Parts: sequence; C-alpha cells; structure tokens
Amino acid sequence: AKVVDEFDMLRVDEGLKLTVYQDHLGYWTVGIGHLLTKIKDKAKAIQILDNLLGRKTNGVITEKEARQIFEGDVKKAIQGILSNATLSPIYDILDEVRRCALINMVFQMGVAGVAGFNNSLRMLQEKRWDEAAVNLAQSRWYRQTPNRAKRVISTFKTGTWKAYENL
Repeated sequence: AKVVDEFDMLRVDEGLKLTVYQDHLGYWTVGIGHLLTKIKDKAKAIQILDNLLGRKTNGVITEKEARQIFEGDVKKAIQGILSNATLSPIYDILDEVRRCALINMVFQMGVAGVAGFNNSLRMLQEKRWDEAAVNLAQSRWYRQTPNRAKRVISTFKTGTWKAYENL
C-alpha cells in the first residue's frame, strides 16, 4: 500500500535481522532491533524466540515474522506515546508519516528521552515544521547520530518519506 512504511523506515535506521544477532555488548537480537536477551547465551535467545513465535525456530525467521514482532513493538511505542502527558497531544495532531517519525525517535531513545525535547515538541505540536527541524538539529541526538537524525528531521519537514526513498 505505502511505498515506504514504518517497518522499512526503522529497517534503514535499525538493522533488519532474520537471524539471531549478537552485538558488542553480547546482547542477542533479532528482527527490527527486538532485544531477545542480554545474557550471552544463544540457546536461551533462541528459546525466547521460539516462545515469541509459534514454531521451533533454529535462530532463523522469515520477514513476515519479523513484521509481526515489529508490529508488536510499534503497538507498545504508540501506547507509550499516548500514555505520556508530553508526547500525547503531539501524536494526536500529526499525520501518518510524521507519526512514524515520532515513533522512530521513541525507538532510538525512550519515551522519556523523546519527552526531553521540550521546545522542539512545541514546534511540532503547532505544525511549525522547519522551525522544529532547527531546534532538533541543535541536540545531542543530532550530534551522536547525525545521519539517522537527518532522515528523521527531514521526514518531519516534508512528511513525504523522501529521506527513505531507497535507504
């Protein structure tokens, strides 16, 4: 239906893994940045994956199942936004595309982290794009992850998925 959606948006930013993946901290992961466990044990990571999914996987999953796992994480991200006093009124007035960009921020940093952008959030709440992009660019989020921040901020400015046309 939509050329780019929230699953492919966060696939560009957060890698898509169809096999259990261990990062530098030893944390086991799968799908769109879905943390299975933080214990350096591959057998428990796969066991957790088996209970989440409905089969005896050997660490490998399909893209359909990764979208199922991700849709669950998105439902929880929306619940965290609508349950937050700061982020809830912004989510209401934002369109579908810009809603995905707010969820993207809640994926990287927590709901409490996104709620720290007091002035930038007021700019978004008032549909004052571009002014929000300037305040969001002057942030630690932009400093640590410039390229991911550029794509997300551009999405808030345009609302056109243009930054994610082809990763």
